[PDB]
Amino acid sequence: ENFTRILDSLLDGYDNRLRPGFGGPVTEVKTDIYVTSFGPVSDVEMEYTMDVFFRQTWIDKRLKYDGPIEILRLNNMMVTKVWTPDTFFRNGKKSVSHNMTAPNKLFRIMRNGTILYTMRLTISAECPMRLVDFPMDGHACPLKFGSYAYPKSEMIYTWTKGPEKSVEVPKESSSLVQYDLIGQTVSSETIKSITGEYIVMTVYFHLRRKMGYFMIQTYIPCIMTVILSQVSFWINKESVPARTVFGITTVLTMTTLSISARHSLPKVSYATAMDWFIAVCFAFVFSALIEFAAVNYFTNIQMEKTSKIDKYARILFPVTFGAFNMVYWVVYLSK
Amino acid sequence: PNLDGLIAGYARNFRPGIGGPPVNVALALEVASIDHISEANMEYTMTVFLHQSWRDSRLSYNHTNETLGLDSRFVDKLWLPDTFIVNAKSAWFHDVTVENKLIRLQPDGVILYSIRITSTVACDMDLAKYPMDEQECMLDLESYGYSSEDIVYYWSESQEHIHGLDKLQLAQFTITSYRFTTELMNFKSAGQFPRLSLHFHLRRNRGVYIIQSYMPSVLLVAMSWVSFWISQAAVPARVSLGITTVLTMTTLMVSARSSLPRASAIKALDVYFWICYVFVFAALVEYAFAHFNADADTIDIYARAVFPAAFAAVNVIYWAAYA
Amino acid sequence: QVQLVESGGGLVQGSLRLSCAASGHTFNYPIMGWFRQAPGKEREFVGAISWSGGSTSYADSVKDRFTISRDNAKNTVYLEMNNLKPEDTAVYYCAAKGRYSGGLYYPTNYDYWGQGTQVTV
Amino acid sequence: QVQLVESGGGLVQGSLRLSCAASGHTFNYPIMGWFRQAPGKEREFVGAISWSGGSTSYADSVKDRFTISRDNAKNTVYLEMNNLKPEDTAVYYCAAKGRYSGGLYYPTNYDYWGQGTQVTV
Amino acid sequence: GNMSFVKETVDKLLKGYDIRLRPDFGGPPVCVGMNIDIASIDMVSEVNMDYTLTMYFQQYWRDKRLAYSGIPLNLTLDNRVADQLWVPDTYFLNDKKSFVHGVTVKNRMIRLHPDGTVLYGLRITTTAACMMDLRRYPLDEQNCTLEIESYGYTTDDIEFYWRGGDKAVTGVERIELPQFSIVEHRLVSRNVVFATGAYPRLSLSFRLKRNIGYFILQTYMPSILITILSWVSFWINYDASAARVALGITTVLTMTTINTHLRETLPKIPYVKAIDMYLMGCFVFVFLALLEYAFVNYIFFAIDRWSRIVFPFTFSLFNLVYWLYYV
Amino acid sequence: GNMSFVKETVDKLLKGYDIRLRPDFGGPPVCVGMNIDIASIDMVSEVNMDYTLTMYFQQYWRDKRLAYSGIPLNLTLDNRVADQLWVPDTYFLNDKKSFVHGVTVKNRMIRLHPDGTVLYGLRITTTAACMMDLRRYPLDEQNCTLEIESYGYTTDDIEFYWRGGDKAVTGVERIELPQFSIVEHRLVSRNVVFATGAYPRLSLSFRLKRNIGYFILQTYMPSILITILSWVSFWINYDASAARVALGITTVLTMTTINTHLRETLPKIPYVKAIDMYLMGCFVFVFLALLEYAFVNYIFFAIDRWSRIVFPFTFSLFNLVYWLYYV
Amino acid sequence: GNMSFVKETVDKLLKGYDIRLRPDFGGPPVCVGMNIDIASIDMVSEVNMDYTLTMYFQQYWRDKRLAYSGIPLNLTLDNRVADQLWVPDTYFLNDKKSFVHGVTVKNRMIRLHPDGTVLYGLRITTTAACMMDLRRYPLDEQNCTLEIESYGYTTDDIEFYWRGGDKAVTGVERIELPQFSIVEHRLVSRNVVFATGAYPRLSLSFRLKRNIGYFILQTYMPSILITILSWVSFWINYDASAARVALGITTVLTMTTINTHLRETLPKIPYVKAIDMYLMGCFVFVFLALLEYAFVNYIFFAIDRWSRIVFPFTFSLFNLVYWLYYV
Ligand SMILES: *[C@@H]1O[C@H](CO)[C@@H](O[C@@H]2O[C@H](CO)[C@@H](O[C@@H]3O[C@H](CO[C@H]4O[C@H](CO)[C@@H](O)[C@H](O)[C@@H]4O)[C@@H](O)[C@H](O[C@H]4O[C@H](CO)[C@@H](O)[C@H](O)[C@@H]4O)[C@@H]3O)[C@H](O)[C@H]2NC(C)=O)[C@H](O)[C@H]1NC(C)=O
Ligand SMILES: *[C@@H]1O[C@H](CO)[C@@H](O[C@@H]2O[C@H](CO)[C@@H](O[C@@H]3O[C@H](CO[C@H]4O[C@H](CO)[C@@H](O)[C@H](O)[C@@H]4O)[C@@H](O)[C@H](O[C@H]4O[C@H](CO)[C@@H](O)[C@H](O)[C@@H]4O)[C@@H]3O)[C@H](O)[C@H]2NC(C)=O)[C@H](O)[C@H]1NC(C)=O
Ligand SMILES: *[C@@H]1O[C@H](CO)[C@@H](O)[C@H](O)[C@H]1NC(C)=O
Ligand SMILES: *[C@@H]1O[C@H](CO)[C@@H](O)[C@H](O)[C@H]1NC(C)=O
Ligand SMILES: *[C@@H]1O[C@H](CO)[C@@H](O)[C@H](O)[C@H]1NC(C)=O
Repeated sequence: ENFTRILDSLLDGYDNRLRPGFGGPVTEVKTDIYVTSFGPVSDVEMEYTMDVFFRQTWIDKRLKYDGPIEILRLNNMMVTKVWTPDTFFRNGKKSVSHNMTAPNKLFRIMRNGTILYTMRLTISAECPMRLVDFPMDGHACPLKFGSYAYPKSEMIYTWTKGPEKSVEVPKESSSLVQYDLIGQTVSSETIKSITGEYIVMTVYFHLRRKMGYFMIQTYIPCIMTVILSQVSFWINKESVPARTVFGITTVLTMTTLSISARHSLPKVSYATAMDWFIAVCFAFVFSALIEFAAVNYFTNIQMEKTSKIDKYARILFPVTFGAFNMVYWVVYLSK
Repeated sequence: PNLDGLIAGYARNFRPGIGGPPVNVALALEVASIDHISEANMEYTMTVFLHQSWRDSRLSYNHTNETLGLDSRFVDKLWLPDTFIVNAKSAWFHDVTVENKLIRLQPDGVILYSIRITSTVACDMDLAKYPMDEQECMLDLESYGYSSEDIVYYWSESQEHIHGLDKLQLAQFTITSYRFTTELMNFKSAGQFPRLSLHFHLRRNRGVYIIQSYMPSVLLVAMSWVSFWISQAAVPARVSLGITTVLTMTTLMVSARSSLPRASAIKALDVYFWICYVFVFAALVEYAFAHFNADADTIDIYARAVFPAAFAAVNVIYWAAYA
Repeated sequence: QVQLVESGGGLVQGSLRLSCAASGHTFNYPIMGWFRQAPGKEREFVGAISWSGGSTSYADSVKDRFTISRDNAKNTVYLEMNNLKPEDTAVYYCAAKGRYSGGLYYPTNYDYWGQGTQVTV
Repeated sequence: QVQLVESGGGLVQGSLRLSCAASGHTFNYPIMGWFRQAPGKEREFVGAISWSGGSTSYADSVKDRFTISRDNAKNTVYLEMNNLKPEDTAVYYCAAKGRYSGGLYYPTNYDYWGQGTQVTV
Repeated sequence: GNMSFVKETVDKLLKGYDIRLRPDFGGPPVCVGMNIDIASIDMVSEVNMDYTLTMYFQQYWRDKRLAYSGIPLNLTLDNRVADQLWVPDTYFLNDKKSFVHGVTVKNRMIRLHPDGTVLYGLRITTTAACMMDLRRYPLDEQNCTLEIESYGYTTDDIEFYWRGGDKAVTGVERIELPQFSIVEHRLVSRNVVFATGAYPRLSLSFRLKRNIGYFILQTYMPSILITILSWVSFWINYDASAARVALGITTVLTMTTINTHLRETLPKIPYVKAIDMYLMGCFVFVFLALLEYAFVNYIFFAIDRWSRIVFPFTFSLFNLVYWLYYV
Repeated sequence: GNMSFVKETVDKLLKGYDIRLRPDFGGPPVCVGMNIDIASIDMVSEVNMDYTLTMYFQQYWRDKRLAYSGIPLNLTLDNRVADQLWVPDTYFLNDKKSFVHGVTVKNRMIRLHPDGTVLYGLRITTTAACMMDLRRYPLDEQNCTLEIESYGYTTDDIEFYWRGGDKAVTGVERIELPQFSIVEHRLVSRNVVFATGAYPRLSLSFRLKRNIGYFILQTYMPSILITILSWVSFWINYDASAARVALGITTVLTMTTINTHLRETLPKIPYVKAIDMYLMGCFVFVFLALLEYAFVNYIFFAIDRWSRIVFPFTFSLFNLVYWLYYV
Repeated sequence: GNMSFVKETVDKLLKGYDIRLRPDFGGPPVCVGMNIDIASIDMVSEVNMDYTLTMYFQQYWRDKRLAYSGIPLNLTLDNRVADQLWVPDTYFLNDKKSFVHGVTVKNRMIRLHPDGTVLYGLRITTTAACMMDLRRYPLDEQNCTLEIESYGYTTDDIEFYWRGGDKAVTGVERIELPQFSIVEHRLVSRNVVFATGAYPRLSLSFRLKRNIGYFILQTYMPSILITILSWVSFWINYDASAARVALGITTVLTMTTINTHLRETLPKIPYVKAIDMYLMGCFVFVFLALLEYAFVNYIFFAIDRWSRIVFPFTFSLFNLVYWLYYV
């Protein structure tokens, strides 16, 4: 019982319901986060998933021991017998602590009393988004955590390393599909509530969306549909049934594309950048049918006592649509 | 020390003053967020910081005049009110990293108990004016087993300040008003149970979402009007234009209620589709009437003016009814 | 509310075909059972058939002798009593079982009892 | 219900191709195994192949000597016995294993045994 | 009032109490009274053939081991005391998935009475099976039951009854299903025999009547409008081959999309429903309208006038027969 | 009747009882008898290749440590006693997700007998894997099994048998799957060898026969009607280019939408099913009908009359061969 | 055989046993051997970039505190003893969601050996991440791994090895994925360094080869048939404006619906896949066929004959280049 005696002595006369230095100096907890996998970001639900190695480090003089070995790497369930910080994620709507084959907890007692306590968590945190520039937009999903019960006068949170090395996000850890993690910034803030005043640590992940999927899923079919409608201008005016079908089908196709674009996209009051592109493309498609109707209406008057409108439409429509594309892309890609 | 002494001899199964007057429990709510508001399921998900305050003379301590900040471990030792959400389809606690519970034990015996809970709450929604409709949802809180003779609830004075409903930002709804109500006349079969209810009114945002809903229907009506300027000689041209506007309108009506599989009620959106369907169907009948009599050009001339005017007139009536 | 009328019993020395015609709310009562009560003895399970699927079960005594099946058009079940024996001398009854009404074998689980053809051999 | 007929054994001094032709409910028995029983000795695992996928496994003795594969058209498995040795002198049997019937290596897990070609070298 | 006195009394009640033994073990069965207060029926699923019920489930019985004297009150105890008491082993035989609500505490009540009567209440949400007869769908009436039984105790040991008879179940007026009206509820009591013995059973059933209105609007009306659309062809000149063939195709194909879509909302039943019969009738009308033109086209290279009267007249007859048979 | 006497007897049974040791530890294996009472098969999923079963699962064995004298009754005990007893480590080797029902209590039974026989019952819902051969779908017959095994005890320590032989499984008549009929069930017993040793196995299998009716209505009939529709073209004048080309396109494209939709309801199997073969035949017919017009158009700027007979005749032959091969 | 003797021995083993301390605490690392028996791979998801594995996971180590004498048997103990023993803190670093099966008991085994070797077995279902390279989809080959690591013990305290080397993982032949074949599996062992120290790692990987057959039938063949359909236009008279324009539109629009549908089955990747390249080629062909008519129409108010040869020839070339590059 060389080490069993030591552990029993440490736990003897130890109350896990009282923080270290209870009633005296503030308990300082050093926290660092290692992101194992930054999970997919759900635009519709405005949430993101993330798996981290949440490490906490504090000093508890009640667990000071003298012995040969410097670090006591103990079992994961030694945690329940000792005091641990009550850290919760304020913006985390759902979180799971893994339990596969063992509770994924690390517990080490250093000789001088320093405690290293880490756990593996899967965090689903709310991420408010402004989709005005969608899909050519970017978001900063935060992660706020702090003490649920102990106020700032009893416990404070500090980054273990510097404000740059505390959060580690390897490139391989990025599981994003349509987003790119440009960088991460951390900060510490203080909030006030009726229960008390608490220190809040915030981690911001800057995500830049990749528009490659939306370019081919929505923009390319919309552009080609507008080009398809303009083909009817070159068709002779005598082929009334042929040009009529051209306008009808292109209008129906734009209706399907407009619905499909907003299918996965969450419903918001404001108009996204892609909404403007579809609306303008719909106007060109609809105006193409109106042009043929004008051609047919006027040629009947001429017939009742090789068309100028067709000649104008063959040139004006491609130029105006081409001009719109130059204006549309430059405005949004510059932001 | 004295913390163990308070637990020593403490009776967990009994409320403070079991045979005496009922325990007053102050109740406060801090709505963190409201999300997943679904009309099809008639439910919404809400995360709140629920605070409960009551006095327990068994835990009164006089060794120090400082409040004791305790963690969730001490929660299981003490008696707690059996407050439950009446209209909660499902609810659960946040236990990461630990259980989000705190106990503040004042020397006089006042206990502060706060928990962070996420609950899916049923909310019956009237879709008569959908989508130009406003819905009222409620959050009912009540003691499950203790009647008015044992536990009496009341909103705390701080509830007016830390409700947090103003800071909420919803994707599709706007919280126009909120109200905290107390009902002492629940009178269940077991007995009389005080009930605290939070009423908030949600107004659906009117914008591109509404425009997109009515955009294809209005355009299809305009598509049928194109056939009027088309000559009656081109029979396949006008017939093809007439049928496509009717069939696509039929598909829209089917797809409109597909998003709400069990919404058997009448929605204002459904009414608008029927109005659109009548006009697009009449346009095809208008050509058929003109084509049958041409075995007249005046019919098209009237149609070029009557249909745009009639559709404008019915829209004014339609939009005036739903405001 | 089910009504059961059975016929085709009588006296023989041989193959026989008892029939059992159902009418009414047969959906709530998906199982039809054949019982038989000898004079003095308790009412005894013979076999049962599901209306939907024809999942069949027999008592050992009549296993590989009697055969039950049905036709949903007429709402009729028949006990084809082949290879008869002087032990097979009883009032044969038809009965309907509710969906959640317990084990096949137990006549108290059954609600709607036919009249009961006496058969002697 | 599977039938297995094996052929192409015989006596040689060398490359050989045993074949194993299956017929019947092969879906329920996705794995075919090759065993061999020397005189006196216990029946011994040689290798096994999944019908679907061709996931293969070999005993050490024959690893990088024998090669198994199949063709689903004919429902045939073949043991290509290259680089033969006087240790490789046994009645080679073919057998089928059920989906949930246990480890590949154990002949008692197998249900449908071919006749067994004697091979001596 | 004296909490030490009440604590002493309750401690004495639970001293040497054996949770393993039912009240009156080895004696006459314990009579357990049951009453239900319905909170909601959240969902009814044809595809899964089940429904979701929320209720307050209460059990009444006498346990003479818990009788106490000298306190003229009913003791409401913290719900955690339930873990130290015997309770019946009641289960729902036709349930698929159920749970006791757990926020902010387990939705459970224990009330003791001086004579040893125990009142045990639970708030339960259950998804329970309900086999539906969809032959008349959507003009159908369904019977959905909840079967309540003792799991392990036979009628030698436990007995159930509806406490209050026909008033044992409250809150039926609260049920607000858009697609159904509750016509009736009934309470039944019987014994059910299994190989392991005879068990007490209580059954609660409801009669559900489907509201037609949604289906008129969603499926019936589009099909009627497509069928009428098909008739427009007969007023078009027979030389307008493209126009008249287009009408035939579009109506025929629209009726196929409506049919296939509908049956994807429902379970894969092998029989024909009422709605299937209607759609098949409508399909035949619109298909014959196109075939009528093929016949006209066939001989021209009269029939239309005869079609203008016979088709609307036949469709009216078809609808009359259909809606009389099923309504 | 004397509850203190029964309490004493049971307390004595459990005094010094070691849950860690099986009955007859170190001796001959304990024989465990099994009986299943099937409650329902809720779902069968082709896409997930699994099915969901609800059953009452009972285990019978003798534990001489629990033998009691002087009480001529079988003791039904509260289900919580199960936590103080040894029970077999039975599991379902091909299960995907299972749970014991928990409302209002854990659906569990313990009945002791004077000779030390323990009856242990559970109500279980299991989703279990079932690999399906869809080559003949939807004219297919499937074999779905439930494999029951001891997890850690070898046949040196535990043995399984079907208690009652062929009557060990009841309630097969209760299974009501709309899309399937249960043709047969079988009970098997064998030993299964792994690297860790030989383990006892019990297997319950069912033969499921798919009901064709839904598929006739949902896929077969629309495809037949589209193919017939394609033939209308041959009765239309060859100058009606728009009309006849429209018929060709619409039927061809409708057959593509039907095909692609169908296979989205099914797993991503790499082989051709029976239904795929039918749809491919129907596609070829309607495609050739359009190509027939292209040929007519090609030479006019006879064939139709030959098409009016050969196409319906070939489609009848095609259907005859198909339905004979597969039915 | 003597159960009191075995009970005494085991009680002595666990008397004063400290679960908090690993075997040989403070000394050389404990060597833990690991074997896997694969039961199934249930699902592979491109959208979620993960797969679901079921396996029997076994751990082998020596704990000298559990050594026992005078019993020449291996003791199989009830799985509940695991809660009184030290076990390794093994976890799956790339798992998303995992559980130990719990019916009818926790699927867990403990076998002790006289020398103090502990055999600890678990039946686990894990959903594990697998980042896929979909650039060649659906002609792609994927590498999916399972990373096994010690959570809290460094290589100073614990060491892992594959017990049996290349035979440590069994059951690869059982994997039956319709859409994939398992080409190969590999076993790796290494140490991984983090800020908290160096940790032992074991890695199991599989090479998955997608079966083309489903994709040929579902996407490739419809696109080929639409492209061929587009060519019919060139055999139609140039005066048939409605007919030829209809062919152009319908084929172009069908190719858009096929494209957009396909990419809704897959994750929102920003790069072009192999299947995207094919569909884009097919789109260009059918679009040019319609534009060809616009050109013919443009000048008539020759080209068709040149189109009848050049278009099929170019499509054959396109297919040849494509299928050579990717197969
Ligand atoms: C949905 O469908 C279910 C069936 O699946 C219906 O449930 C049936 O309901 C009827 C009543 O409407 C039940 O009939 C009654 O059964 C009672 C129980 O009898 C059993 O137990 C007693 C001992 O307690 C035995 O003696 C007896 O043989 C039975 O084994 C009877 O006590 C009732 O009798 C009373 O009413 C009848 C008239 O109906 C009188 O003649 C009697 O004198 C007496 O007053 C009655 O017979 C039937 O048992 C239920 N079936 C099942 C399987 O539970 C639901 O009603 C239905 N729901 C709706 C809304 O329609
Ligand atoms: C679905 O598919 C499964 C297979 O995947 C089928 O299961 C098979 O069922 C058959 C019976 O129909 C089983 O065959 C029988 O196996 C028994 C077990 O034998 C093993 O164990 C004994 C020791 O206990 C060993 O001696 C023996 O070598 C085996 O290792 C045998 O005892 C049976 O023999 C009896 O019947 C045969 C005739 O069939 C007689 O000749 C014998 O004398 C004796 O009376 C029999 O051979 C087979 O093992 C099962 N396979 C698996 C993998 O379990 C299902 O039946 C099928 N479901 C449906 C509905 O078709
Ligand atoms: C106690 O509760 C009652 C009823 O809600 C309320 O009227 C009263 O003001 C409360 N007392 C205090 C001190 O808050
Ligand atoms: C309360 O009961 C206890 C225990 O019987 C007794 O000692 C005490 O005197 C009582 N107090 C009062 C005020 O009745
Ligand atoms: C079994 O072991 C116990 C304890 O050592 C001993 O008292 C008893 O005599 C033994 N019995 C036999 C039959 O060996």
